[PDB]
Amino acid sequence: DWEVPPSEVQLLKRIGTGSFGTVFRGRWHGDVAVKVLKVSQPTAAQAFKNEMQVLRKTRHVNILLFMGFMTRPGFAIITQWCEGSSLYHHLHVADTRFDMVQLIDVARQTAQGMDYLHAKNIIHRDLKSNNIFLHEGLTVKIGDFGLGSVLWMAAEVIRMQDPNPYSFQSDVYAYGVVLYELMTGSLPYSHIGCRDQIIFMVGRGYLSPDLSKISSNCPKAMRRLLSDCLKFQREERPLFPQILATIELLQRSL
Amino acid sequence: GDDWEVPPSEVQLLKRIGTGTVFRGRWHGDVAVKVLSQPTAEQAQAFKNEMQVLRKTRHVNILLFMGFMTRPGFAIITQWCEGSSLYHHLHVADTRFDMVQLIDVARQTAQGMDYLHAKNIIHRDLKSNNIFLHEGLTVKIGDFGLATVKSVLWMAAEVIRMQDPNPYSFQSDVYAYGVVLYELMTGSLPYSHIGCRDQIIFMVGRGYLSPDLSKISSNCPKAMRRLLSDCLKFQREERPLFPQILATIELLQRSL
Amino acid sequence: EELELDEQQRKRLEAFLTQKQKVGELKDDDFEKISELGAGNGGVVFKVSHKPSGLVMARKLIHLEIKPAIRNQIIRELQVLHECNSPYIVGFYGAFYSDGEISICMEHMDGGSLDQVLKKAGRIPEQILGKVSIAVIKGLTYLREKHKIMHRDVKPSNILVNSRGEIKLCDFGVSGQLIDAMANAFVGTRSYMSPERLQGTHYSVQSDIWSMGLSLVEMAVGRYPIGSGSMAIFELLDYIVNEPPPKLPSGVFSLEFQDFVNKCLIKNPAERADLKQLMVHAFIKRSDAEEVDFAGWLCSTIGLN
Amino acid sequence: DEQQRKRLEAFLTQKQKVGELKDDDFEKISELGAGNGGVVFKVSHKPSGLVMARKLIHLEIKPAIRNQIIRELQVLHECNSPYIVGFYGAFYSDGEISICMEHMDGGSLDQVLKKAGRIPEQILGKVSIAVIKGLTYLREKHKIMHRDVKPSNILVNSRGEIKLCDFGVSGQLIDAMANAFVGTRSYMSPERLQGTHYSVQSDIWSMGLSLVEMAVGRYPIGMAIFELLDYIVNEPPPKLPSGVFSLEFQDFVNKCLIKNPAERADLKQLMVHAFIKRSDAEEVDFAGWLC
Ligand SMILES: CNS(=O)(=O)Nc1nccc(Cc2c(C)c3ccc(Oc4ncccc4F)cc3oc2=O)c1F
Ligand SMILES: CNS(=O)(=O)Nc1nccc(Cc2c(C)c3ccc(Oc4ncccc4F)cc3oc2=O)c1F
Ligand SMILES: Nc1ncnc2c1ncn2[C@@H]1O[C@H](COP(=O)(O)OP(=O)(O)NP(=O)(O)O)[C@@H](O)[C@H]1O
Ligand SMILES: Nc1ncnc2c1ncn2[C@@H]1O[C@H](COP(=O)(O)OP(=O)(O)NP(=O)(O)O)[C@@H](O)[C@H]1O
Ligand SMILES: [Mg+2]
Ligand SMILES: [Mg+2]
Repeated sequence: DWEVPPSEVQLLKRIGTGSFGTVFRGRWHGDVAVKVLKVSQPTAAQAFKNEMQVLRKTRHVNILLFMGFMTRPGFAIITQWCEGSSLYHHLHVADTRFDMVQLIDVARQTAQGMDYLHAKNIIHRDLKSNNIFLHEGLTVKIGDFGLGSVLWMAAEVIRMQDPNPYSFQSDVYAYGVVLYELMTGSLPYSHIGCRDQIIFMVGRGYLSPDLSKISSNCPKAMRRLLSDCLKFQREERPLFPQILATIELLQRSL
Repeated sequence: GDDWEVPPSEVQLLKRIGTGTVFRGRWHGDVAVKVLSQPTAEQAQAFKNEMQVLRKTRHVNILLFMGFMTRPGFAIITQWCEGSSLYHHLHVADTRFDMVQLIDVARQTAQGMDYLHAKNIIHRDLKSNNIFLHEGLTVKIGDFGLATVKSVLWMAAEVIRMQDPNPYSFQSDVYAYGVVLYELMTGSLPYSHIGCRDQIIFMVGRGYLSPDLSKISSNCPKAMRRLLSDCLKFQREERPLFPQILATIELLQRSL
Repeated sequence: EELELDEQQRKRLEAFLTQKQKVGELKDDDFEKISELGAGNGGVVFKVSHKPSGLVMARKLIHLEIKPAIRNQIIRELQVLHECNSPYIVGFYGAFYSDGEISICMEHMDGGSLDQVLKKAGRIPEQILGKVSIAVIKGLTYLREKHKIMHRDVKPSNILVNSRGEIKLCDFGVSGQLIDAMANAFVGTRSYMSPERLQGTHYSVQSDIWSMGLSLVEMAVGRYPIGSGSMAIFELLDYIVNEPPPKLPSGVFSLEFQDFVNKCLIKNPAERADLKQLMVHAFIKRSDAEEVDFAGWLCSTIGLN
Repeated sequence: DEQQRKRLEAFLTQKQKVGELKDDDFEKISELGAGNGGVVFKVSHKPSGLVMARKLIHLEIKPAIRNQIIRELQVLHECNSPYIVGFYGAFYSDGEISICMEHMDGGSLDQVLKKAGRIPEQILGKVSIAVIKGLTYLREKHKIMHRDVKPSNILVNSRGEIKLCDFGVSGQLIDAMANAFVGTRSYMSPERLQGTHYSVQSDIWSMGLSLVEMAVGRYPIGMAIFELLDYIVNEPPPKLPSGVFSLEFQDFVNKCLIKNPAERADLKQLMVHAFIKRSDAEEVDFAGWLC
């Protein structure tokens, strides 16, 4: 069993508040991350315990390590503490210098983690560069899965009309935007100031990331893989077994 | 439980690493595959334990269990660690380690052991060979084939005697951790000149022989020597547990 | 002519500027929280006490993961708000960065937003909405004439009132970098956006006029008028662009008020009324002459928050 | 004698065509046994056409310490005796050390004891002679010790030869093999178990305990290994029953299991003991009893 008594956990500095809850750096057999969920009054509860059974299914080096959960006083998730910064921070805040060999490696490790999740029948539903940690400045850690921001949302998720809007392919499109960040060094729609305009256009197909910013140093097979992940029709987007194999075969031919 | 079983069609084996037998393999990336074929009635209960022990471990200082295979034989899949074992770093490659690093490896090893004991896990086989420095930074404790839920160089005397009530305990793990501390602070293995094996067994078991703390390096702090000797004490009742070991290490770390 | 102040307006503005001089530099340790006023898509607002001066302010905290230079430029572009002094614009004390949060300290409005008032009142009376329509038109005109600034976010939650009967605007695009940095947002639930902007035209005050008219309809009937029943943001964004604009019911509201919102909700921005036509419209001319005790209606009939 | 001189010259003739041993030159025939630190396999060396016993020992040691052990055993090239097993070569490769020696088709007496149940006294007399002569050869011609006398290290073959193996020729290999797991049986003299001071007299203790074990077919001390070690140090030694075995053989094991190494017999005294001179006169078909 993975429930942890709240007496065993000491909460330290607040780190930030996301869409799901607030993250604290904590102490429970070493440094840990504790995400305290939004609401305090537990309605129904079992959904939390059901979500925890999804996190219990993950044992992969590219997946953020789930360590335990707390049901009192509120619902909280305990994960490993990542020392370092997110991929969003490295790309858009600190302007860290990465070679193309490193960008494809991050793209490979991210595909390695997503391929594991989908092989375990797990749709991430909220993949983005903020939820990708470069642990030790070396290993990709994907977090906040099976528990978003419009820049990584597919058109069918924006519309919320089609049957099953969240799928493997919606995760693939989110991965495609992460590829866009790695290859261009910037966020999609870099100077479209209206939030609602960005939404309505993408959902209808009128707008899409600008592949002209893709660095010249990016291999042509990566640009094609990127555009395939960004396709408007979800049925035409490749699954991660193909994405991962495409990158792994491309890397062997440096 | 069964959701961790992996079909052999999904797993690829590559280079043999050594001897069961460990292979570097491929299953959603680089992995390690330990092939432990028709199991005897007890070894099935044994594999049921190392897997059940590993299924209860979710900690950065414990080797990441990933799955198991039942065909052609029993096999365990774990993460692939890049680097070498602590035994290799200390007794083979002569790796240059700062004192702050040696204390950090001692801290991380105590961090993983404290997690195991909080889960009522007695590793029963902690040694420098079973401690891996992944990426040269993170301690990963492995080899849970003898672990349980509730060589002789790392064996406590009460375990070597096999007479006292419940020989294997948290304190027997602490002594094994103490010998690992001896390796980190002295750079050598205990009893590194006594040739007679049974002598070591009888002498250590009776108390007539102990690790020679005169080989401790000069840059080892005094608080680390006392923690070393306290973990090596003959009477298991006086050896400290890993919560107290962590508080001692975190104390000496706070001021150089 | 309509950017002019009456004697009470000019006394209150100089009174605010007098209180403002004794403030100075703002720091996090000088603030103590009184109560949380609300939250939005990216920001949370607190009622705070500034200990050195004893002033109560509204402190909006915006979390942004941006480069330090962009952070300094946002703080540097918000200094324009020191020059945005108008009876129809919320005051500004300062802006600073701390703990990953850009903090914007502004004038506290003890009446809250009209989105909060509407939930209490159910429906806001037409005479009250006439004074609201005047303050928005004069507020937008001040931004366009005195600073050539567009609002880009007119909606009930950004129309603030206070116990003295003042109606002021807040949360307008003074910092272009803050507009860009807040575009990386999460999906909303509503939109007061003009169809021409939801499609891609260069920004113009006609969009704000549409947002005002859509707000007037919501506050007049007590229901978000775009959509059906519930709907999601995209489907609502579809209506605005394709379906015809909403309108007030015919029976209760005056023909002047009905024609006022229709000229604001014309979907083509060239035929839509500008800020000069609406200023000399029947509803505005009638409302400006009417004697409406707005401070009494807010304090006595609705309450304060 | 004449037969032993011809067999040693024949072995030296076959040894000249060996040379260097490498991993790729072998094909495994069968697995002979494994122990606390090594496993032995019957192998075929294609370059010379000889069958050998290949002992594999796993050791993760520094490169300098690994090079020392390999040439520390080259002394075995000088250990040519009818009571000592021959030596072909030893080499290291990727963490394990291989030792190639002469194959003994009869195995160890530990394996022969399990098949016979008990070894007759007349056979043990021929065994006692070869162990005393083998130890005397190592002490006078090579001035070392055996350190590990037990039935597992007494090998026999179809031709009736009795030889010894697994003695201390490489001193650091001794210290390296101290890093081993908890054993299953004990054959150490009490003074060896106790402390540092010891001598070749402990080899006489270990064969005395070996003789009693092979005579009654049962490990005579008696449990976990530590309790056995405490028994050797405390309790008096075991002895053969009175009615079955001869008083000469009874007196032989008692003087070989005397706990004090100074009162215990030396290789010079046992050579001229009543039990040794008697069995040397006996004509026993050792090759037939083994085959
Ligand atoms: C939905 N429309 S949109 O998609 O165009 N988004 C945007 N719309 C409009 C503006 C912006 C950015 C913005 C924000 C949000 C802002 C908030 C408070 C603020 O303090 C005060 N405000 C007024 C008076 C006194 C003050 F102290 C200044 C601000 O200045 C700003 O620039 C947007 F992102
Ligand atoms: C419980 N006894 S103890 O505690 O005293 N330890 C020890 N006792 C005895 C020895 C050692 C180490 C050792 C061993 C084991 C060894 C084995 C084989 C070998 O090759 C041949 N040998 C003889 C004939 C033919 C050969 F091919 C050389 C060896 O050389 C060695 O030195 C010990 F560690
Ligand atoms: N395991 C972790 N180790 C270290 N920092 C973490 C960890 N998980 C989250 N954080 C940090 O905690 C803060 C808030 O995270 P979070 O609550 O996930 O918001 P978010 O990731 O930005 N958006 P979302 O994931 O959709 O809720 C960020 O600064 C993260 O970098
Ligand atoms: N100066 C102020 N005085 C009093 N209440 C305020 C003030 N500013 C904001 N509020 C309240 O704080 C609430 C939340 O503010 P805010 O974060 O701006 O939400 P929002 O306006 O709906 N989103 P946005 O588009 O950024 O304006 C509003 O609904 C108001 O009731
Ligand atoms: Mg996150
Ligand atoms: Mg607002």
